[PDB]
Amino acid sequence: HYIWAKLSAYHIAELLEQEKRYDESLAIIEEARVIWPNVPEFPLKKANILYVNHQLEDAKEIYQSLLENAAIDYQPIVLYEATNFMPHKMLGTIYLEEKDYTRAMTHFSKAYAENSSDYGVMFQMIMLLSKFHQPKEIFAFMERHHFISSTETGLRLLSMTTQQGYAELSELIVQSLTDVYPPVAEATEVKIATIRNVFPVISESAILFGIKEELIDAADLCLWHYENPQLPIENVMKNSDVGDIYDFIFENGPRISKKRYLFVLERAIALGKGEFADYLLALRNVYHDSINSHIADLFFQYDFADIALDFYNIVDADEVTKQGYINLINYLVDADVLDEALAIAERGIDNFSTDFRFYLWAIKIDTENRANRISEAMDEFPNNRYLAKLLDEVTMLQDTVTNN
Amino acid sequence: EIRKLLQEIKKQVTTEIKKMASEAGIDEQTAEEIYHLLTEFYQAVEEHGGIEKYMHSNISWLKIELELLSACYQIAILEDMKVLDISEMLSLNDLRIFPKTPSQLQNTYYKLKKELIQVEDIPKNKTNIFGKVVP
Repeated sequence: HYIWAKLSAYHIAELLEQEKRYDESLAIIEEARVIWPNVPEFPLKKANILYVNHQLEDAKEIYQSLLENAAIDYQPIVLYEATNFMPHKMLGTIYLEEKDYTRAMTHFSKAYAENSSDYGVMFQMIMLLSKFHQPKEIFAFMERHHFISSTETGLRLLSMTTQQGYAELSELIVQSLTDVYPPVAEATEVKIATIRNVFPVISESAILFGIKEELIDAADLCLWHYENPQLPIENVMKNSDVGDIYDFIFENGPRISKKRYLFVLERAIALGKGEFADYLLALRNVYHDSINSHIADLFFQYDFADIALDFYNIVDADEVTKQGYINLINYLVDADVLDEALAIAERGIDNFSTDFRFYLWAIKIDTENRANRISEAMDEFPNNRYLAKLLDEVTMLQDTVTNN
Repeated sequence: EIRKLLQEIKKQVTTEIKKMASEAGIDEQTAEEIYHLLTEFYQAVEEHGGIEKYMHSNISWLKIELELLSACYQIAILEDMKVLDISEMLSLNDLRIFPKTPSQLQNTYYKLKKELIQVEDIPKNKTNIFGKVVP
């Protein structure tokens, strides 16, 4: 019943979680939940640890409990949004991942009402509105709810929309800003114009400022240089500690880290720069044959599944990534190929034995053995309540019809 | 009613226990069997070292622990108690009769009843993703 201890335990729980020692961290939380049941910051962390560990239904249960719980009178000790904004923000994020767009908007809206300055919920709402509505309608929404509180806020929003390819929205956003420094506006106009496949012409100072204001990165410069060789991109890139990227892509120079290559490729894929992307793909030979698994995931991410499949078809299964299994399982299930999908889900259990999603896919797919698939999952996840609720459903129905 | 009885049994771990069950409408013999099974388990937990030591050993379940689990579920089920309620009640979250989680108790009861395991000591234990050949 002392506040220094409750916070001490939290420093520890948080420290362990940051070191990705989630099992040790959840142990601290469950101990805390017993000693200090009113402190909501502990359950809020279980939910967050559970979220990243892909046990979304267990996280949902906790977040939902943080808002309006009748059993515990949650009184925060340091994070006073533990029972308001943060549960709404996560529930909105989960419901979005679950494609329940209506529920996602409801929580995202509530979270924005609580804290109106979180670029996280704004980015998500803007993207969620992109699912249905047109840019002029979305900009009306953002103006209506006062998203753009300041010029700096609008720029931070602008870095997001420009990288997503929202040319018209970005155009609406920047034009509504007042007294923007001309280098900043020029860089934004060029970025919007590049989305529209307009020939890029940008001043040397605008590039220089755009890098410093984190509105322009190496991928942008490479795309622009590829589109327009008259640009002074090499001198800028060499001085920006990314000269190697320029040398590799354009000057037959030595290899860059796989992460950097895929960075430039991802931007090309994201902006719909097919000519540039094909050119970049032509450079993959110097990497290991394993590089195609990563390219495959990249293409699948932006919903080029056919192109992604074509890469996955030529990758050694040893090199297919854990997300790749998850992509492939989802693809096959949509193609009504449950036999092959189950085989990969099973494979994921063998290779990635600690990833909740694979056991859940087996349970979803293997209908004949569902109860057994659930029991196997519980063996690996003995503190997951969703699995336990699933078994009782099957177990109660069987045990009622067989016994009577 | 049954939940209150099992608590007093665990506290002891002789004549008094049979009287507690009879008052709450529980068969004295079935209560007597649980008391022997629990004491044998708790002694067995020390025969394997300490409670913390046993939990970290490669042995997940004990035959005596498995005997006690199936004994406890049977007597509780006769009281129209739900499986999940027995799981939580016997687990670390309630009576701490078993050094196991509710998911663990309910799963192993499922394994016992569906005969997926016997009542013995249990231990803790150029090709595509598609399978075709990459030229």
